[PDB]
Amino acid sequence: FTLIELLIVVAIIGILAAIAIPQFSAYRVKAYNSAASSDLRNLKTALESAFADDQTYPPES
Repeated sequence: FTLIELLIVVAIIGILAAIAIPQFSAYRVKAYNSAASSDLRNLKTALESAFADDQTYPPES
């Protein structure tokens, strides 16, 4: 019933949200980009190792 309860609830949740939205938006972004980059790295380096691809190229081309 007191405005003190409302002030505290809006304060604590105000901090929780203000950090959560950017931190979590950029988290799902960096997870998309971590998995995306590592997909293009891990499968390509495996292809170059399995077929021994570097054999047909000069040192640091």
